[PDB]
Amino acid sequence: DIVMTQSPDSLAVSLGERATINCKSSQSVLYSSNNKNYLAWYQQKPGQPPKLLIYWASTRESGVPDRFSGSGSGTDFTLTISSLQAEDVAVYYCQQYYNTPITFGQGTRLEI
Amino acid sequence: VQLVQSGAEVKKPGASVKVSCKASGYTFTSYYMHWVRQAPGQGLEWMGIINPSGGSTSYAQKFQGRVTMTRDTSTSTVYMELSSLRSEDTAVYYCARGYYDILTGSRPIFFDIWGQGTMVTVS
Amino acid sequence: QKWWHTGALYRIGDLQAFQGHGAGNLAGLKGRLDYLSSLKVKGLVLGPIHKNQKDDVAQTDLLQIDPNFGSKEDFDSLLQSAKKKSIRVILDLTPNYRGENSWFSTQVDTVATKVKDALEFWLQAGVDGFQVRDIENLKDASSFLAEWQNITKGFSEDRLLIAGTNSSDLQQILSLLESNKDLLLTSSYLSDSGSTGEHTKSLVTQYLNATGNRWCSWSLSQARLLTSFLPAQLLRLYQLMLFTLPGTPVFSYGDEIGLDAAALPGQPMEAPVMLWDESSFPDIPGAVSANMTVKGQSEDPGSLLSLFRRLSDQRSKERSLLHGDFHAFSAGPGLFSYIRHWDQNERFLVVLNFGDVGLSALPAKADLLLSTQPGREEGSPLELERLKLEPHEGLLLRFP
Repeated sequence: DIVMTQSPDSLAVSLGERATINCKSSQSVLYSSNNKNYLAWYQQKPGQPPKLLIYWASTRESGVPDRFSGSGSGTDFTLTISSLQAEDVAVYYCQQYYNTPITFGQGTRLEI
Repeated sequence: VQLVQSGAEVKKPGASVKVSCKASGYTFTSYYMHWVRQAPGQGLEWMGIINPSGGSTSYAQKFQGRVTMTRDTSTSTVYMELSSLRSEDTAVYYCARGYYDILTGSRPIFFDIWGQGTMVTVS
Repeated sequence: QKWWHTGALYRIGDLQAFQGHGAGNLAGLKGRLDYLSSLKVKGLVLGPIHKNQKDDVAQTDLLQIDPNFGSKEDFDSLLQSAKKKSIRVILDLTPNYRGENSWFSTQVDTVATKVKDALEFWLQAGVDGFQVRDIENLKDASSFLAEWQNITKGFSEDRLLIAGTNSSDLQQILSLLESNKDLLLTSSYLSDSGSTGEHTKSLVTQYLNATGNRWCSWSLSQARLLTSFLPAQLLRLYQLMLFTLPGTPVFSYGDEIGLDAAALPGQPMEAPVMLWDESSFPDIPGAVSANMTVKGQSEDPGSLLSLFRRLSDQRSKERSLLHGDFHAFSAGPGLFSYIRHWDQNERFLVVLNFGDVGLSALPAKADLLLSTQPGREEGSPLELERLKLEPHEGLLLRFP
């Protein structure tokens, strides 16, 4: 079963700066049939469920601000935030769905 | 369009818990329903999947033998039941709707609609 | 002889699952007839495809095709393409196939009239036969099957009626066949995998003596896949038996590749997606490997698809397997062994080991056609005294 490893475990970044979270998978999640990466990014605030930010490694869900962007392929993926804002303090998870069981990363915390 | 789960529950070791998940605002039998739990201060763990159109399930091996997912199409509700409860089962339990790709008619397993969550505490 | 005596039947209960999302129409099925020819099947069991507003008798029309499956002209085109390729079409007419009760809960006479009129309508349309499932839920099913068989067979001797039951009991099957004696019936009679070779032997012989060795069907279910009842270790063994028992073997789509609905998380057990290649199940790419697909198994002589094609070829061409003369002799605790013969043609010996231990077993020396397991000399004679079977191994041998 695919293991997801995020880096770092915690990240401190001032307001309006570039925030970078990395996610590595023990197995390539690139589907050679449709050339898509089966990876998703979620945002979770305290007391709330996770919220879907990015899927297909780089496609952004409607309603998510433009500053959030996802990149990477194969086994290495990156969630990047152009200019950090106040309402972005949350824990960020990557999730593979190339195969079953569905596995998440351990999570990255993002504070000012 | 939302998913509303049952209230928090407290249970003793060895008991069973049954969490409900009521759907509203969409065609219930068209979207797969998954379950994800989160221990306090810990990460997310996927438990399994039930398809409301037919009731077929698929559970993670970690929960095979203890988890049972059922559905009621009349009430548009999904149930998840966990038996032989231990301390590692204290967590918030979420039901999540599986995404449907309108273009390709496929259901990749990432979750667009989440439930409020249900806190289960075990002694 | 009758066309349904000359090979296996192939049930396609779901058109969209068999072909892919959106391509589930009659016109698209035309493009799969070449593949079904490679399986050497003699008939398709198609549908139901009629308009059926669920649990509503008045708004169910067995004479009109649901537009999601195509038009009547699409159906006519499908019939001619199948006829040009020597494949026959059986239409499933189970009325309330979108509800929980297949025969509704009210108006038994109106429902039966719908079926009876659909028989006459679709016979004029050029179909070769019909299937009706869930017979146990039909009041006076034995009488209705008699009326329907008379109509189907009075139109033409080359037309078939297939009845389906969930029952595994022998008296309940014998009473359904009483007034008919020509109805092809499918049931859960052999559904239990846990039965030993001795018990499977008893099931087959007891059924043939209670029915007077009349022509029957051989299958594990009326609609379900072989993997709904058998583990993988027994799939090849049972395919050898079903293709070598006296009667018509009936399969469901995917049986030829050992399709397992549990292997695809979320898929319905009744209508799982047919795995042609690695793009057939794009939902969970890791769930499907090449050895699970038609494309991958077609390149492997040891694959279940290659064995299915070999057994189907033998079933449709060897005269000893086309006619129902069969005798099974006692030969062990977990063994099922029998001979198949017809007049003076090539005879066939089938030896099946259902157990997990090697078990020991007419001419002295016979030529081995194939085995369900690799590591033997196919085309080199073996002998029937030191015959030794590995666990779950099945043997098919030839001798003149």
